[PDB]
Amino acid sequence: EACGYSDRVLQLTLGNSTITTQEAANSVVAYGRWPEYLRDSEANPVDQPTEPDVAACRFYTLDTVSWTKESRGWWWKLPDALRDMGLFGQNMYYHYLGRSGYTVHVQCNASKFHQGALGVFAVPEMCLAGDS
Amino acid sequence: TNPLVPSDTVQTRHVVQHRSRSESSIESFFARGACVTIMTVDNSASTTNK
Repeated sequence: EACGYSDRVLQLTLGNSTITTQEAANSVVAYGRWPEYLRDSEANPVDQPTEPDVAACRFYTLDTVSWTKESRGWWWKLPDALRDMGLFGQNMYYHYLGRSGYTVHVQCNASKFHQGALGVFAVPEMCLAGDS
Repeated sequence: TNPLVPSDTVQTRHVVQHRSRSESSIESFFARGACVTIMTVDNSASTTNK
């Protein structure tokens, strides 16, 4: 835009949290579906749901890892990675059932003299193989 | 028997119920063949004691 708007510069705000970026490559919406609450026509448990809204739908930052020449890769599971995150984790362990969508923002800056490329994949049902 | 439903004793949400009782109608409950007997016959020469 002629008023400066760019595909590379974004601001995301959820709850009391904001992320800014000046070097994005647009953003992805998995399978073109934005997150939604469970609709009455698809509902199943009949009790009144708990919807924590801003108390849980906010940006939580995980422990920072380190990328080196010997790094082979990292993985996380959702909701597992967030199980101890503020009131989301609390709401999760107090109830039998829960559903949730996510905004995942992976951060890694360097310099115009560094090089490297991370593939960041979100996999539905990411079953991993065992050691035996 | 007290005709209660969940909204009588807890807070509920609106759910659009799709489930039906089709397979437990009297007809559907019985709509199967069941073994009631096994009859034995043979094809042997009839002889004075058998």
